[PDB]
Amino acid sequence: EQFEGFVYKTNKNIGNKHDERVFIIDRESIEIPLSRDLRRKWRELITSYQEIHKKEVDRGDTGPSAVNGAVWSRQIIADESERNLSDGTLCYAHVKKEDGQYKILNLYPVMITR
RNA sequence: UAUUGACGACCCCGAUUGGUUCUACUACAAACG
Repeated sequence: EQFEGFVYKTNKNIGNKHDERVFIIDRESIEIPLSRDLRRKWRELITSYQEIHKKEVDRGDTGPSAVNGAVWSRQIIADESERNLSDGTLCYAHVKKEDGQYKILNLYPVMITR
């Protein structure tokens, strides 16, 4: 198939990780209102990612001590610009179907998330 | 469908009262037989 879209390149965050993912915008798409609730949740979650390892990042560790062959995930080393959910920022959305509608629970920077 | 694979310390003082109340001129020598 031929597709187009964007690449959600994070980094080699895990030792078994081989691939980045790219968002096949060429096809089906669904738009959902961005509430202020999801905005604060993102900022709080991304603050958590960036603050938790601040000591490890500042002392110059290239990746988390507990996972070998791996480097900081994009959201951790990214700036506070990442912490603000600005126009065209890429995400994973945690979603379910209810009342016949796609409810969105959270926005997450990675597949298996904090 | 649930796998990948182990490492790692943190806290270092925090909150508050920071003046309160009384004495603020008193007798005199000059006035007045």
